[PDB]
Amino acid sequence: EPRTLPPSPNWYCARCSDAVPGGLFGFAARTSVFLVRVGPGAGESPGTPPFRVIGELVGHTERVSGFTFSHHPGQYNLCATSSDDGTVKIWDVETKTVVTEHALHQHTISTLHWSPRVKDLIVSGDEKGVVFCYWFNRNDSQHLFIEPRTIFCLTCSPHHEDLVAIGYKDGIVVIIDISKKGEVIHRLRGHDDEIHSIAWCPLPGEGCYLATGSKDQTIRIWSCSRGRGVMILKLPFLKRRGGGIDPTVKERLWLTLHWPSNQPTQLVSSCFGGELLQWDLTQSWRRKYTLFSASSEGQNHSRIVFNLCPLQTEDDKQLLLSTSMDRDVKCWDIATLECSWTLPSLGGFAYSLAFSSVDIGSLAIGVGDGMIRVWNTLSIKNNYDVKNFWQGVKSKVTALCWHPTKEGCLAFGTDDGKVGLYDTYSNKPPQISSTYHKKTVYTLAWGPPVPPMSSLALYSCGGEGIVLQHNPWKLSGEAFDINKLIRDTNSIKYKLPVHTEISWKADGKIMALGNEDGSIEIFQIPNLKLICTIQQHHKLVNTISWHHEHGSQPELSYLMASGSNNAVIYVHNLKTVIESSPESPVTITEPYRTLSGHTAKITSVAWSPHHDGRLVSASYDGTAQVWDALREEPLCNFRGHRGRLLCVAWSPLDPDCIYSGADDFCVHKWLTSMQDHSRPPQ
RNA sequence: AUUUUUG
Repeated sequence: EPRTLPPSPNWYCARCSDAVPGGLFGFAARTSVFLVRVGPGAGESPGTPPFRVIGELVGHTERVSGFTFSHHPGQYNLCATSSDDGTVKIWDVETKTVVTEHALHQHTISTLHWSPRVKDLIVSGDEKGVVFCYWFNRNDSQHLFIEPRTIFCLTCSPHHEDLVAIGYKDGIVVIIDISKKGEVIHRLRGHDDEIHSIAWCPLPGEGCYLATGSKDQTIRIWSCSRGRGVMILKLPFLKRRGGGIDPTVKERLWLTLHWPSNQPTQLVSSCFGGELLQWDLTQSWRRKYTLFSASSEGQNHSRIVFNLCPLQTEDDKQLLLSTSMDRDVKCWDIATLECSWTLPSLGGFAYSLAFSSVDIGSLAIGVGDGMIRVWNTLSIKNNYDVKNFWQGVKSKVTALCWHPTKEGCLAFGTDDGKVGLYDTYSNKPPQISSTYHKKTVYTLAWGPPVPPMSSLALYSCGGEGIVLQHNPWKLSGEAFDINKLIRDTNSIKYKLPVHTEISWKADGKIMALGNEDGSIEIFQIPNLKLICTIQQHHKLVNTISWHHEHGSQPELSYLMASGSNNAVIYVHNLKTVIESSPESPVTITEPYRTLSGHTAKITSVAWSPHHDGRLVSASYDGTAQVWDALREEPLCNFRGHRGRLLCVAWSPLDPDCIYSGADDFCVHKWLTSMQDHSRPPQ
């Protein structure tokens, strides 16, 4: 079964996620909405949690700011989105297609809401105060304008088809009648800062009640009759739990609300640092609340929570899903207030994937949001067991490499040229090399030390073209540019080539360097004596990989796959040149194998540890291709990404499973057997 | 208030 590590739920949106009974959850993320099946219908083992990422609403060209399902029986498949691209779209989630849309707003849309009473009414609000009422299924629209203020949220009454509550940036809360040109029926005064959330009481009559949540740290309950406040709940200041959190990153309160139709005398809200509270409205003056996951530790959110969406499953479980700045989507069991499960998300390109050969299945992911992920992919009760590492990172993690033998030892490299060393078994900050790369760290590799270094050294390749040799025990010490050793050993006069890739042979006897001009150079230990130059690519080399040493034939370990900014992949066999061990280098100009098919640059190639000469490649053409390299046969093509692939890694235990990562902020785990397409698009 | 003209 495939898996998806999706883009992070968007931040600072009053309503950018929702859920329908059954059930289905949708959350805005970047330019799309992701769909997640929850409950019995997810078809999961009694061990693992019952959810699956099943869909994507694709079409917006800019940030999705709002999302809302229809909650009319028989039309749960319909939903609406707003976007910074200026449009409001109506979607059918069954087909994942646009039913109809409008571009009536001329200013940045703030939010929108599907009317609970009128089947085809979608009400949206923008930054200038303009409200549009949209009856999509009769082609109708009405503009309303109340106050010249920035709308933060709005919520149609669940009881009265004409009444809509609007909350503004300055704290104004109004209840308007859209049949009366938007006339203000109630002007609710009391809040001193942004309204983040408006929830109507699910029960009519006291009239009706409604609750507003504000950045001013108050939740206010109002009487819809007497147009005045009848209850003020102030958030409790609580001791920070769980997350050892980066203090510097700025973050103020987001106070969102959930008023359960299940239990009208309870009210759920967010709190400082992403805690969730269940308020007891009967004990108003005592300000009684119960903390979510107050018993368990490390289960609560670590940063502010933006959206809360109730979901009753068909086996009558009362769930509540929470989105958060901490990039976890959490599912809460209302009956127990415990976190049933957590779905991690990515806030940047997935630049890098590396499987530990020490802890099988431990998959490190280098992400553009400055956090290293470690996914225990073989966790039994959890398909998304992921730990985050943020200390000493900050920038985009563009390169990763596990140590060959030492548990928890993970090298990483960043977009600002930094090279660091993590002990993921600890929570101590990483050691950072004192020597920086001028540009992005594109590759990291462990290998035998070479002079003047004084059992394995760390090699790093940066975008400026230098390969550094670091002493993992002396990271604060100096790192050596191996170009000096190359130069001396090979007596070179002219300027050395710009190195763009480094890859050590599995035995650690041979080092291959890819260069910017397309050439690949083959050096042998201990002095990096050049024994061979390969001239095949004529653009920058992005990736090089040596076949493993446990195939049916030992000779296979001399197979070397390579990808560059051209779409064609080559395989070279260095048995002859390496065994002959020449005193002057050989120039190779003919490929041992030639793999054609992709239509864009190659970012990563990897050999299956389960087969002989089986290669997977990742390309900017948006696909990962699995080849029988020996036969030059294109076996299967994965097209699940919507962006350009940046990395790929074979599962260590499952010959059918591969992981890939792209600039769509997604990591996919997919099955070669579920892939019917044989080759890239042509 | 993160969401990359960027291997």
